[PDB]
Amino acid sequence: EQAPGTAPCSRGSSWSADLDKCMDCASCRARPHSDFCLGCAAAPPAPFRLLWP
Repeated sequence: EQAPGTAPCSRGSSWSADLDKCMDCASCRARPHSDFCLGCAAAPPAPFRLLWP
């Protein structure tokens, strides 16, 4: 129960099937090791068509 953060899925966040549990996105900005990260990463949104980096 007690943990530095971890909220009950509120505003954004991402679900996790690996262990059936929700988890915010404030714990995967460098260390990719969680199912909930797959939902947050990969940029959910997208431009109109495409851009030229």
